[PDB]
Amino acid sequence: KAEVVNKGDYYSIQGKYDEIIVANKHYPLSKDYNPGENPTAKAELVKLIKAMQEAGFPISDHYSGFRSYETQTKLYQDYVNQDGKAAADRYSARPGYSEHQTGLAFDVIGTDGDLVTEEKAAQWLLDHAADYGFVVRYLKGKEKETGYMAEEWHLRYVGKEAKEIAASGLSLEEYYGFEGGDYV
Amino acid sequence: KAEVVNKGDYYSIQGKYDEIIVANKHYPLSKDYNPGENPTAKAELVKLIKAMQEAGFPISDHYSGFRSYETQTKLYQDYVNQDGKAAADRYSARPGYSEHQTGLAFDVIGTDGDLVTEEKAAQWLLDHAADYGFVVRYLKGKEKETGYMAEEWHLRYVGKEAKEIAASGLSLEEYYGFEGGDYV
Amino acid sequence: KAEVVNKGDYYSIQGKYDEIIVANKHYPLSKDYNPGENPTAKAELVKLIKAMQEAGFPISDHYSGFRSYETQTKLYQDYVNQDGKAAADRYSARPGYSEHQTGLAFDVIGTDGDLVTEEKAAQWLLDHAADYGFVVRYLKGKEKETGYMAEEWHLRYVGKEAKEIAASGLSLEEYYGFEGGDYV
Ligand SMILES: [Zn+2]
Ligand SMILES: [Zn+2]
Ligand SMILES: [Zn+2]
Repeated sequence: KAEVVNKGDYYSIQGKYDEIIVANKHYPLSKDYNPGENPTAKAELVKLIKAMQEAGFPISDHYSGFRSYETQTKLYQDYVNQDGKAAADRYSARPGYSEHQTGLAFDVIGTDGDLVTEEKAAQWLLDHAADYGFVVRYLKGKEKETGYMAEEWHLRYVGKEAKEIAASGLSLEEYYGFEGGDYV
Repeated sequence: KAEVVNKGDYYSIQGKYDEIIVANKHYPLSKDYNPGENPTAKAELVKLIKAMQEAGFPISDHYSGFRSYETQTKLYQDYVNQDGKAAADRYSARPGYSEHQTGLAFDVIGTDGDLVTEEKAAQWLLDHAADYGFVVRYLKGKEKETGYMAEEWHLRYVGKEAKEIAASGLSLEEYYGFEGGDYV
Repeated sequence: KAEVVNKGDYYSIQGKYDEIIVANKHYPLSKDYNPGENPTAKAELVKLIKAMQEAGFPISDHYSGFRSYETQTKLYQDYVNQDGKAAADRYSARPGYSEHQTGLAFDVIGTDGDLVTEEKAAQWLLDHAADYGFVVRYLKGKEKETGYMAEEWHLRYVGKEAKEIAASGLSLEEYYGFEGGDYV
């Protein structure tokens, strides 16, 4: 439905206001694509975290943002080594198939050191994230569409179109009309 | 001929491979546009500087890249205060009208702290910069097209289309067909 | 320095390129002087307003340009009644003593409906107005010379000599060498 363009190092689509990089299990990033952390998204994340803190949530200034292909290989193999391949494929991502390689995705973490999962904090993200240009990328119940286990804590920066996407309740795959799902 | 789109904070055109932000004296950046320094351009710049050093040129590991609207206001007013308005309008750019606010423009500096101007080094940039996704933006003899005094040291990251642009020998204004020149 | 000539219903001096009407608290306009809005100045003002909007400032197409002696009488009296005479004398102008009766002066207004005062917008006028033949007439710091409270939003069309005047940093009074100051 959407026209997905292969730019070699990554795939993307034309959003209403911006080019939107598409990285998922159907649309990988090349092993060489190493854009680093996007500074517009980072600045917006810093404001979001500060807002969550002001609202009384115990959120850390530290986060997991950009993860290079090499960092992702290590993370994935560590999961394979500790919990086995089946589990790694369930909650991690093989390298090149994590949105964190875009430099536009960020996992929010509590001051306790755990990824954010508490109900009211998770809901604050759903209600507020679009004010900062972010969507909560992986919702429970959209797992078949996105291809990924739900992450209450994972934000993807999309910029101006975030409010429209949030209002729709749709995954990016449904909203723009591109395929996600499992590796096959 | 170029469909220049006003995207709100900035103008841009559709290149052959990528969207190209267009910033000059006819297409300013908003006072609120603050993207920071593009990390892809940074990564390419590291490689370029390393290659120039290997070719024997005394190039610094430090450069002048992103300048916010606020930084540009200060830089511009220092020129005005020190050399007068006429000279400031020659050497500098009014805030919102410098490509440095795009985060895609980099002034290369020698190891002595002066902007690079030496003939062989300037020619190296002209001959090699497109291999790293850059063009020498403000060419000798093109001041009437671009609107800016020539800068032997100033690279604009355009990505893959840099090789085609370099081969043409044209300013971006002429190559893509959009307005440049002085203010007004 | 300047030879100020009484032309009947107004005073003027010879500028480097054109006759420059002089209207201030030392040199008022006659009650009968009703030129209407100068259409060359208006044509330049429309281009300047368009340029500011393209630069991202929320400037209205609506402005306060020509104000006849009768209009100024009403404006002045309304301020006297609302704020009292002392206040009216500080921020308004008695009829015959406003440069707006020349048809060459224009107050720029934001789409919010307030006169322009925001810092970056006021600085844009200072940096760019002369390109359209205008000077910012009433600067902070120049009240003693001009005789008027600063107006960040008030442009006086002087034509070609605007660039030399802006570069000097002077009020018209200081630049041309004529008297200004308060009513007495
Ligand atoms: Zn994640
Ligand atoms: Zn430069
Ligand atoms: Zn006024």
